[PDB]
Amino acid sequence: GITGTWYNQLGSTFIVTAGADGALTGTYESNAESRYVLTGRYDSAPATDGSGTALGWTVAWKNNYRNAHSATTWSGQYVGGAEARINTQWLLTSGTTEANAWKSTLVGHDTFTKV
Amino acid sequence: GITGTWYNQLGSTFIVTAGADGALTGTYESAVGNAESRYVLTGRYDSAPATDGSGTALGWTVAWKNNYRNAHSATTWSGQYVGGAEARINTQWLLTSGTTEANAWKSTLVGHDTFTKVKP
Amino acid sequence: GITGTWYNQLGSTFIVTAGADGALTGTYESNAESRYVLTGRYDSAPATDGSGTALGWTVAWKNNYRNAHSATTWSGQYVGGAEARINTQWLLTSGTTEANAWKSTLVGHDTFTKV
Amino acid sequence: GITGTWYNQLGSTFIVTAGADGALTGTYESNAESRYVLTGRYDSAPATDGSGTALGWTVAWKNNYRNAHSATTWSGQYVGGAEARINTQWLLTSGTTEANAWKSTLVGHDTFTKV
Repeated sequence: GITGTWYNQLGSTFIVTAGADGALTGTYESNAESRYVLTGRYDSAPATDGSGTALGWTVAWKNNYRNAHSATTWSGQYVGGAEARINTQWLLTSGTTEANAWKSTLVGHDTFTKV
Repeated sequence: GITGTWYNQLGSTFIVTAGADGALTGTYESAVGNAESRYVLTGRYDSAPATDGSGTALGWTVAWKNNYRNAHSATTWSGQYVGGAEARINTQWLLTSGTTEANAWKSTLVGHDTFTKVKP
Repeated sequence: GITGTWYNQLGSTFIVTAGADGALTGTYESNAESRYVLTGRYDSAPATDGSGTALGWTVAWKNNYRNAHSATTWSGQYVGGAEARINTQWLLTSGTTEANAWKSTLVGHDTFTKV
Repeated sequence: GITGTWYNQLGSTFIVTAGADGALTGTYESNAESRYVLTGRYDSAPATDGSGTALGWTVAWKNNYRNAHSATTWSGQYVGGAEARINTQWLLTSGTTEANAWKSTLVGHDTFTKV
């Protein structure tokens, strides 16, 4: 259910492959200058009680064309069915001086669908 | 650099290699939770940081499944590496477990971890 | 506009009053047994550029009938519009021993409406 | 144990009174130009088994002198003993337009002591 293309409400698109040994690999896009590498892990043997599938991934916003000196991690779960969804919470950290560290990390949430 | 052996305040061990391409790969060995032995990790970092004395942004994930156990959960650390006399990595983390829908409101824990190359 | 009766996605109900110099007061519910006191603050003089109104509140989960030994804080903003709404992120801390402190705090998000 | 003056490691002070009813009230000193009102709640009947006492508070960053159009909430626990402390996680939310609501909320942590 996870392998494929997922869309968020803000435009963003991501293409993942879920490997047989819990690897997640792919790209995150919004054109070439907006494409970034992703890598992650997921539970390759979830429960059967109807629970969701735990997963996580990271993006560092540096590519061949620009560098924001920042990285985002998403933590969440995959819910299959007709309205398959991935529900997440995320953290985005910027590199800062020690003086500015207190304001280095944003938090939020995202929901991704297959359509 | 980031490449090396790291320890957190709880005696957890993080062995990591930083690739020239911004890739992070390694093994995590925990001190707390449903955990035994090493788990695989993967992440990304900024391979061309600011020169201004800023930190190096980075992040990684562990899914808590190995050949010994499975806790149906994953943790993501997001933070920065600061070099210097005392090198450390400062992170915030999120831990999400699989849950039914009725219980998803309590599926995520939040916390912070500090890693150093010296074991406490 | 902030004064009134609000509802979240899960069926919970919160009645508040916004005071003249930024005080928030009221009760949260989900039967008297499930009724709890809330207190907080808001920006009593927001910007005029279209920005929302920042606020926060706290509830400790103890009343005359029940005590979970825990507390939640909500941090967010009020937005006036077609549907006035308050979007929040929240933190819930449980009293734990020091060995269990690493797992004492949950994070989530909630959206309230007058409907 | 909670009533009193508390310090963090970045030059911030707060003075709090803990009421019999579970009320927290006081002032947060980030010069009167820098003093802001605080309000919160705490568990007025904790466990005696070594657990900390759950609590939370809010400061909206407006006083009679300045206004940052934002609010911080602290969620954590009080731990007594010779080295008493209050361990917290916080969220700071700023007023933003809808277009910038993804970047409205910062997350962090802080530890307060009696000295």
